[PDB]
Amino acid sequence: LKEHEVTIFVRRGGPNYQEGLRVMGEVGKTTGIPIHVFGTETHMTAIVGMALGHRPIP
Amino acid sequence: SAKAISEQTGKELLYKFICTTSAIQNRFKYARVTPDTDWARLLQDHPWLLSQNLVVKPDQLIKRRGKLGLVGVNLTLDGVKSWLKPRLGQEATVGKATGFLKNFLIEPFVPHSQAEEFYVCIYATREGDYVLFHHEGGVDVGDVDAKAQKLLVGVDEKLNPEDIKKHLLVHAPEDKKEILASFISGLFNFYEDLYFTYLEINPLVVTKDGVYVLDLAAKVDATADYICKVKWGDIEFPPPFGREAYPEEAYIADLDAKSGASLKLTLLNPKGRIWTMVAGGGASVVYSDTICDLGGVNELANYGEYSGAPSEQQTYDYAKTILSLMTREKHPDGKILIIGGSIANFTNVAATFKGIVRAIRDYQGPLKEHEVTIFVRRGGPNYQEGLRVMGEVGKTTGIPIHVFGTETHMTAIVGMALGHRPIPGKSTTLFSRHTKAIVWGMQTRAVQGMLDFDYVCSRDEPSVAAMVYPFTGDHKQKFYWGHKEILIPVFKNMADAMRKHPEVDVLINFASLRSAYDSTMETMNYAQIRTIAIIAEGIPEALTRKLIKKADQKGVTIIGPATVGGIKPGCFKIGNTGGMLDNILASKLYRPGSVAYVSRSGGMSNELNNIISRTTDGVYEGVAIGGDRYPGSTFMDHVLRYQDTPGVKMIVVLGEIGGTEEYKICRGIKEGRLTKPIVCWCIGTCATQASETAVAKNQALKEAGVFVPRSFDELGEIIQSVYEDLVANGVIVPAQEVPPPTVPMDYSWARELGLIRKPASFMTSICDERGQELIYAGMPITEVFKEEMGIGGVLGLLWFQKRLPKYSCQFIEMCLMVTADHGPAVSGAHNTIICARAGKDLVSSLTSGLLTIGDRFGGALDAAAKMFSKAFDSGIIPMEFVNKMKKEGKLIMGIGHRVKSINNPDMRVQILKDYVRQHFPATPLLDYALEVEKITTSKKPNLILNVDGLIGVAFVDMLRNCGSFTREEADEYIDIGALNGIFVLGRSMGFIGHYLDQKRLKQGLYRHPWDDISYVLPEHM
Amino acid sequence: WARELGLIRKPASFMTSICDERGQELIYAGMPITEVFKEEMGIGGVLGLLWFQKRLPKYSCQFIEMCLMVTADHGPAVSGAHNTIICARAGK
Ligand SMILES: CC(C)(COP(=O)(O)OP(=O)(O)OC[C@H]1O[C@@H](n2cnc3c(N)ncnc32)[C@H](O)[C@@H]1OP(=O)(O)O)[C@@H](O)C(=O)NCCC(=O)NCCS
Repeated sequence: LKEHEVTIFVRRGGPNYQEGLRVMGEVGKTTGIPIHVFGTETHMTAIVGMALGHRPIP
Repeated sequence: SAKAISEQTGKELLYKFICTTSAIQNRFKYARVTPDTDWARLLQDHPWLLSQNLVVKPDQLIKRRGKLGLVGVNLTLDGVKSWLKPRLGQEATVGKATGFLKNFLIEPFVPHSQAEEFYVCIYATREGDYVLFHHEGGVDVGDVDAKAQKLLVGVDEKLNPEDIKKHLLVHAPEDKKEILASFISGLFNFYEDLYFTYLEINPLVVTKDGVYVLDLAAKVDATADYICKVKWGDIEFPPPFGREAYPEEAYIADLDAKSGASLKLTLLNPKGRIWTMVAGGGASVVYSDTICDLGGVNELANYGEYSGAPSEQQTYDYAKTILSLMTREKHPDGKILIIGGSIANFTNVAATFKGIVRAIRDYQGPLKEHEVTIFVRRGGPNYQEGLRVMGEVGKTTGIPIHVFGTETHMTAIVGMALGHRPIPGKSTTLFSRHTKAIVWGMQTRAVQGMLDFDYVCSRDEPSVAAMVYPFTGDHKQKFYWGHKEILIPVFKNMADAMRKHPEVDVLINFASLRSAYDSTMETMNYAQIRTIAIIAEGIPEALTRKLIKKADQKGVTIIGPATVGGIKPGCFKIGNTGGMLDNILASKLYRPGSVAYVSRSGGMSNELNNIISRTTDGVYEGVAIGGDRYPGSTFMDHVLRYQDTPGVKMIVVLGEIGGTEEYKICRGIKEGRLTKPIVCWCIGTCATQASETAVAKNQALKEAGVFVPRSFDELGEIIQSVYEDLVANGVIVPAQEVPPPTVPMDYSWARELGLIRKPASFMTSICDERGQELIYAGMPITEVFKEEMGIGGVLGLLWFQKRLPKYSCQFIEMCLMVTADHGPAVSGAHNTIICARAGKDLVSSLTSGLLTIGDRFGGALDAAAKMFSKAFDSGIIPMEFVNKMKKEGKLIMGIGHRVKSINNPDMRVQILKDYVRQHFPATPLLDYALEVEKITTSKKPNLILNVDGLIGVAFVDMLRNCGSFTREEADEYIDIGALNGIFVLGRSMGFIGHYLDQKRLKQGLYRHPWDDISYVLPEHM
Repeated sequence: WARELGLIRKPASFMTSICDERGQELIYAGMPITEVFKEEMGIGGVLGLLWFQKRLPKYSCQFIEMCLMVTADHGPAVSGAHNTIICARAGK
C-alpha cells in the first residue's frame, strides 16, 4: 500500500468517538499510511469534499 | 565524613600508624596555641616542645609566614610570650586578606639551618594521580604547576622505588637517598588510599642526619567514615575562617550537621537591595548571576535553599527565623527577596510551604519594616495550595506576596526590581521505546512513574525486569501496565536474579555505599549491565577507577552518579525527573522528540525540562555527567551517539567554575567536530582561577563556530531563533498535538471525590457493623443490654429484624429450650456423635450433624406449621379437615408419640402449652389445633400434638397473630422456612453437648459391627 | 464503561493461578480444553493441572487414576460412609 500511494480520510462519531480519535491517531502516526482524522466538528460528507480537492484540509 | 581536617587529629592517624624501614622520625609531634590557653596546657599534652625548635602559624587558612615574621625565628620562650601579647591575636594581611591571628598551629620546626627537609606532595582530580616533586621550595614559586617534576601515577599501578630512581628524580642529591626515599615512599601512602583533593609540602631540603618535613596543606575525602573507624578513627574537622558570621549561616551549617534535612540561608553582604532566599539551584544561581556580574560584589545579600523535610516544630523554628528576612530592615532604593524554581517538587507545597507558610504567617516586625519585596517559585508536582496558604494570612495581616507559575525565565525579578522592568558488543541505543531495564531498589512511586513513562509514551513494555538484591525473597510485585495488573519480580540473590533474567541490560542502582562494592561490583562483574544509572553518589574514585577502567575494558557506558534521570522521552526515564505527567504530556513527550542535552544540576534540570521541552520540541536525552571532572560517559560519547543517527538533529551543554575543561570541547570546536546546533551555559561565578567562569570559557567555547549563547536569558530567545531558522530550511518538521490518555487514579480515590459509578451486591438489611458501635437491627449494643432483651429479642432482631414484645422473646427462648437435645438415638445427634467420636473438631462435627435437619428428621416444625396454615386459611371444619387428610393418605404432621399419651401428658408439650395459654393473647390457630387434638385423641390414645407440632402451630400463631407482620410478611417467613431455623438453632446446643461429652468421656472410634448391616449385593454383574 | 475504555484503576484479590475461564476456550492450568482432549490426559492429567498445575507423565496419571480407583468406598460400616447412609436415610 506504500507501493500503491494511499491516503485515508476518516470521519467519525459514536461511543468513545474522542478516544477512538486518539488511538487511531497514534496508529496512523506509527505506520505512516496517512490518515486524515476528523471528528464531529466538520460536516459528515465534507471529507469527500476535501478528499477530491474541492475545499482545503485544516 | 572527612573534609578540611584538623591536623592534630589527621597527624594522629598519620603519626600513629606509620610503617617503613628507615624511620619516620618526629612522630606524635604537633601542637596548637591560643590566648584562650597558656603555653602550659599545649606544653604539657605535647611535652617534646622543650626539645626541638618551633614554627607557628595561624590555622585559619592563612598563608606565607617566613618573610612576614609571624614565626618568631630564633626567639626564646618569654620572647615568644611577650611576642604573643602583640601578635597572637592581632591583625595581618597576606595576598589580599587581613585578619585576626588566634589559632596558631605551633608545629615542629625541626632544628634546622636551611639544609634539612625534602620537597613533596600530591594532588588529585577524578583520571589519574598527580605527584609533585621539587628541588626548589618556598611559597613564592607562583607558577608551581609549570616548573615542577610532575608525574601521573596511571590507572592501576603501584609505586616502585626503582621507578622513582629511574625517571622522576634526575635532579636529586644522593647521600640522603638511602634514608629519604624509603621514608618518602611511606609519605606517598598519605595520598591515594586517602583520596585527597589537594596536598602540598613546600620548602623542603637534604643533609646527613635525618629526612625532613615541615608545612602541610590538605584537602581530604569523606564518606567511608564507617569503614575507617578501624583505620581513620574518631577524627575531627574544622570549618573555614571568615568574618564573624551573622548567626543564620552558622545555624544553617551546624543544622546541616545535625539532621538529615539540609536547610540553607547564607549571607553574602548584609545591606543588599537584592536578598536571595531561594529554594532550588538554578534560579538561585542565575538570578544571583544577573546580580553578581552586574555589581552584586558590593551589595548582594545572600544565597540559600532547603530540603530534607524537617518536622513540625523544627521547621516552625527555621520558619520563624524566616520571619526574620522581609518584616524589619532597609535599603533606600527598595529590596528584593528571590524565591525561585520551576513548578514545585514532591512536597505538597503545604509541606515545604508549611515551612514557608509558617515562615510567613506570624511576626511582621523583624524581616522588612524598612522596604523589601518577594517573588516565589519551586520545581516538581503540587504547588498551588501552598502558594495560596502563604497568601492566606500573609494577606489578611497585609504583607504583599506575588506568587507565580513558570511563564517567566530564571532572570526576571533581578530583571525588574533594580527599577528595571515592571512588577507583575556494546549497545548504542541507550534509551529507546524498546529498551529493557533493571531497577535495583524499591522505588514504587517512581516505579509507577517509570511504568507510567512506558505506558503514557504509547510504548509496549514495562521498564522493570527485576529487583536485584541479596536480602529478600523471590516473588513478583503488583504494578500497573496501563490499566492491567502485572507482576514484576523481586529477587533474593543476585546470581539467582541474573541467572533468572537474561532479557536484562540497564540497572538503576539504589544500593547504599555499604553495598555498592559487593552488590554493585558483583552486578558489574555480571556482564548483563550496559548502562549503570547509579543513584548512589560517589563510588569512590579508585573503586570507580576499577569501574572506569572496566568501562574501557568491559566497556559499559556509565551515565552514573546522582542522576534524577537519563530521560529520553517517548522512550525511557530513570526515576523522578520532571514533575507529574503535567510536565511529560504538557511537553508532548509521547511521540518522539529530536533534541538532546547535557547539564550539571537537577534543580535547573526541572527548568531545563521546562525550557528544552517547551522552547524546543522536547528532550531526547539528558546526561548528568557527575559533579566531578573526568566524565565516565562524557559530552562526546553521546554526541557520537546522535550525530550518526538519522533521526536526531541538535544538542545542549552546561558548565561550572575554575580549571581547563570546556577547552576539551574547543579541542572539539576548534578542530571541527560539531556541526549541529548546540546551546551551552555556565553556573556560579560569585567571585566575592579565571577560566571556567562563564565569561572566559564561554569565550573558550565561543570562538570557532560551535554555538554558545551569552546567558541564560536569551537561551529561550536564541533557542527560539535557532529553532525557527532550522525549521526555516525544512529539516525539522513540527508534530501536531494529540490528546494524551496516565495513572488512572484509583477506584477508591475517584470514589473518594465521587466520580465514576459502581453497582453493589449483597443487599443485607441487617446488623450495621461499622460506626462508633456495633449496631444491630436498629439498636446499639448498650441499648440491647440496657432495654434488657435476652436472646429472644435478638432472634427477633436477626431473623425477623423486628423488636418482638417481651412475651414473644421469652416464648422464642422457651422454644429454643425445648428444641434442645432429645437424646442421642436420633439421627442428627447420631451423626454428631459419630463425627465427634472420629475426633475431628467442634465445628466439623456439629456441622455434619446439623446437616441432617431436613424433612424426615426435624422437619416436622415447618411441615406441622404449613399444613395447619393451609387448612386454617382455606377453612374447613376439623371434623372434615381430619377426614380430608384421611381421604388423601399423608398423616397429619406433628401428631403421635410412642409413649406419653393422655392422663399421662407429655409434660414438655404441657410446659409450652400452658405458656401459650397464659402469656399469649389472640391465639386462634392453637385453638384450631387443640380442637384437632380433641378430635384425634378419640381415634387413638397416643395421637397427641407433638412438641414438633405444637411449636409449629404456636409459632405461626405468634407470627400471623401478634402484630408486626401483615399476612404477606408472616406467610413469606413460613414459605421461606423460618420454622426450620428454630429447630436448628435449638438442636445445635444438644449437638455440641454431645460433642463435648464424647470428647470428655474419651471414647475412641466407633465402627458399627458387621452384624447390623446385612449386605444385599447383586449376584455377578 | 470506564474500564471498557480504561481510565480508573482497581486492585484485584482472589489470585487463582488456575483455570482461565474467559476467552475462546476453557483453559485449564496452561492448556486449552481441546489440547486436554487431543493430548489425551485423563483425570489424572487434570488433577495434575488442577492440583499441582503440572503435566504429569503417562505412568503418573495412570497411577493416579488407579489410585483413585482404590481409594473409593471401603464399605458402609466405616465412619464417614455410615454418616452418609444416615443422612441419605433421612432423605435430604
Ligand atoms: C392393629 C391396630 C393397632 C390398628 O393399627 P392402627 O390403629 O391403624 O395404627 P395407627 O394408630 O397408627 O393408625 C390409626 C389411625 O391413626 C391415623 N394416623 C396414624 N398416624 C398418623 C399421623 N402421623 N398423623 C395423622 N394421622 C395418623 C391413621 O391415619 C389411622 O386412621 P384410621 O384408623 O381412621 O384409618 C388396632 O386395630 C388394634 O388395636 N388391635 C388390637 C385389638 C384387637 O385386635 N382385639 C381383638 C380381640 S381383643
